Amino acid sequence: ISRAEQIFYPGWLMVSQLRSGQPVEDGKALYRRACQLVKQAREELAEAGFSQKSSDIMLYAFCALLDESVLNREWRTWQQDPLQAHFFGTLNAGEELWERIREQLKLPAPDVAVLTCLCRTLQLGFTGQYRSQDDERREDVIRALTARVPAFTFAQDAPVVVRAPGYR
Repeated sequence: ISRAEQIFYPGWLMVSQLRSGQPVEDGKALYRRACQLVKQAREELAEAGFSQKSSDIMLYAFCALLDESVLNREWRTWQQDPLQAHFFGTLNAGEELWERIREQLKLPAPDVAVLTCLCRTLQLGFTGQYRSQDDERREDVIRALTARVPAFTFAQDAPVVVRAPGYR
């Protein structure tokens, strides 16, 4: 849905700016704005008629997206207690969000709005820590998720000349 994208757009733009190495001063001031944005999104999703189930997955992916873009930045408030710990009680969102994307793909008709947010989460730079004790890889999960949403697709950059370790 678009009403869902409307709710996350300010936050999505904020993560996109943080990802582009924008000056951030202050750190604790950013965590507070982050918190208010998550709370604003929660109240708005509920007002828009979205179920707790769908609101919680959308907000989880966003918390995991925002936490990752702050921690992989060149504070210690998030390092100490991130949004995934503050709002969800986990420090393993990098791993369990991938687990959460896969169980959404196992559903015959998952909420299009949820799938949109999960695509937006990956588009803005979410990597996490993917694990799967089986034949499934990220590349395959991305393609499968991409295939079920018309608004999104996948694109690969051409290979680049890289130095070769096993040298010198």
